[PDB]
Amino acid sequence: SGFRKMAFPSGKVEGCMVQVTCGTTTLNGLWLDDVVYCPRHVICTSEDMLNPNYEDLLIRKSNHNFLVQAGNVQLRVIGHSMQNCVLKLKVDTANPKTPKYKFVRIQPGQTFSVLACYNGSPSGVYQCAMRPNFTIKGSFLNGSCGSVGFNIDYDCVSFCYMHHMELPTGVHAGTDLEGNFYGPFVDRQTAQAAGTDTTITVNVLAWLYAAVINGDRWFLNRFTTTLNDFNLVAMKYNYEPLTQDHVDILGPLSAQTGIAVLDMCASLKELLQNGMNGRTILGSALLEDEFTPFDVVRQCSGVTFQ
Amino acid sequence: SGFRKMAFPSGKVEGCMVQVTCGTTTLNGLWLDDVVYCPRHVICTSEDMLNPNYEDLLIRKSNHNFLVQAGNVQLRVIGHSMQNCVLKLKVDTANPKTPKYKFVRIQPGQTFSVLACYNGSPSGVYQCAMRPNFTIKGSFLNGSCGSVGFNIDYDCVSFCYMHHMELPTGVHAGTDLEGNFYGPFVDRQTAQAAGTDTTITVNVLAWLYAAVINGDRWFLNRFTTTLNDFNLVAMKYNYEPLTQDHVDILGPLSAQTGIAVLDMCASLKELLQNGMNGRTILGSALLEDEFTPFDVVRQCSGVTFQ
Ligand SMILES: *[C@](O)(C(=O)NC1CC1)[C@H](CCC)NC(=O)[C@@H]1[C@H]2CCC[C@H]2CN1C(=O)[C@@H](NC(=O)[C@@H](NC(=O)c1cnccn1)C1CCCCC1)C(C)(C)C
Ligand SMILES: *[C@](O)(C(=O)NC1CC1)[C@H](CCC)NC(=O)[C@@H]1[C@H]2CCC[C@H]2CN1C(=O)[C@@H](NC(=O)[C@@H](NC(=O)c1cnccn1)C1CCCCC1)C(C)(C)C
Repeated sequence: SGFRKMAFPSGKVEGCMVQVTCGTTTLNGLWLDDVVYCPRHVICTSEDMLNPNYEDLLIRKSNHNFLVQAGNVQLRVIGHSMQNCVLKLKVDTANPKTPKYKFVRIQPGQTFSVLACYNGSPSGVYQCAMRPNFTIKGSFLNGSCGSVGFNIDYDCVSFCYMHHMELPTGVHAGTDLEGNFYGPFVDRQTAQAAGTDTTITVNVLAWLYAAVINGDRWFLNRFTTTLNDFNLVAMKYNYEPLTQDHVDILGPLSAQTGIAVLDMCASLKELLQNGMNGRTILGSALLEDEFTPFDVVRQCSGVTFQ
Repeated sequence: SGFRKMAFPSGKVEGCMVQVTCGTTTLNGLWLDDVVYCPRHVICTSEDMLNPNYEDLLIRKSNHNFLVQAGNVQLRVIGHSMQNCVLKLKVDTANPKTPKYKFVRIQPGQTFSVLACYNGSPSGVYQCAMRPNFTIKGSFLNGSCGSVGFNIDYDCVSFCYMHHMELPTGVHAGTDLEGNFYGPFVDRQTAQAAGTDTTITVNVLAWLYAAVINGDRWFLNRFTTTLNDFNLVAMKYNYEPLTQDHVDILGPLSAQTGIAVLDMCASLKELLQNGMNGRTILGSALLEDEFTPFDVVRQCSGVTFQ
């Protein structure tokens, strides 16, 4: 028993991190097969950042403007192309440590592990959620660009995030691995607002089920509610509205605990309107929204990976 | 910027996990050089657990009673000895993936990463603290015994914890890698109480410094206090007393922020006596005590590892 913010084991990813330098800018790249992926603003000087023309800037670069290092091994760049906001550097050595991988674009509310890196070396791993406004509340310093987020399905690594920038609010934005930003952001140094952030309701419910599985049950009540009536109270408190798809995805946790999804919603309704009144749930005095239903199943049933 | 519960990258440890079976009991082992380490109660049947005589039980076991698997490779046990509460199985193949490692015994309040495993395969990684009463608030299911906790210093892995058991309160107990339990516990199925748990004061202060570094500063005040006066208020709230050694260890964070340790104590004093009053610190409505001063420096300065 117990419940922790658990990351995926990071071994398969650690062997793919490289250091990429262009000019005076050093950041991290992702090295899979004979391609190194990295944020395209590696080619920019500080003065280009206000209004970059990346096509023109890339045309002025030659293959030997890029230094790519895998620890001690110096990779040689054979080609370079741009896909949306990511740069693809073709290299002369394929990565022997290339895992079975795919590139996926996640949806708001889903979670992933971040391997934070500096100079191509790993600093740490942590779990986060893609917020509804397409930012992430990460932990990143100067030099972390090109660090990646990922999930693991048995022996497959799904890459879903590459880090590009920090907003003045302290939150973080980046792209998928085809180079498309999550959210409305562009890689220029201009003021760009993120939407209103909302609380991920299906995840709060998942975490309440985790609490029941762990014996923390004081908040359960006799009442019941309809999906529409719940959503009316939720939207007042800046919670995402719950859909029938969400109810279905919570099915497995409902089955294991014997508590109907709409009964759990009736408990959440009371928590929102009355507060927690000095009690805690799973050691927290706030409602937690960064575990998916699948996270809870995985951690409460001990799924493993190759 | 940002602040997360960050674990160490787990790659170097993943390649050391094996599956150990004896009788109908399968759990995890740690495979370093030609030795596999595992909890000695692998040799017990359910009926032995009430009052085991481990010396006599081990004498009745032969080398071929132990099945050790590294994925597909079947290791052959050449010898077996007991060191306190850990079993050492000598094997015929040395581990090529053996990192540079040492065995250390940590002190209460220090933190480490846990690689939770089932059947020799990794499930997840998370950060925790050794509590003052020598338990840990982990996340472990049946089958997790033999999972290990560790820190990383550049290229060295320091192993500090092997998981053995769960207490009825939902918290966890285990040994160092020389087989000695943390805390007063013995590996028998009898009622055994853990001491009173207290809050790790030096870690709360470290986390308040992390909050200042991240711009969360509302709780700072003009007041000041002496170490003795602080400790009088702390002990009333079940906080560990703060020592001069703790003040020294906070030195680096004091230097970087320009806030004297005793001034931060004066802020903590007010938080304890007046509460937080609906505000949060680093997104928490509780005072967090599972980051050491070194954790904060590492995460706020981006230390990396080989
Ligand atoms: C990353 O490339 C890295 O690790 N580089 C290694 C050190 C050399 C680096 C991470 C720094 C924390 N990322 C960046 O440098 C990005 C690139 C991509 C987009 C433009 C530049 C700058 N940058 C940032 O992350 C900056 N953030 C901003 O500039 C915000 N700007 C404003 O909020 C703003 C801008 N102008 C006027 C008023 N306000 C972002 C920019 C993009 C849209 C959201 C807001 C810094 C300041 C470096 C964090
Ligand atoms: C671990 O060996 C494993 O993963 N084995 C693979 C599945 C086959 C296993 C982890 C189970 C969650 N650990 C144990 O089985 C240990 C061993 C070591 C000590 C004795 C047995 C049982 N055990 C436990 O973790 C149990 N916990 C207890 O028995 C507590 N007992 C009581 O609180 C108690 C006992 N008698 C009367 C009244 N109360 C512990 C025992 C040790 C001291 C602290 C309290 C279970 C029930 C399996 C969690």
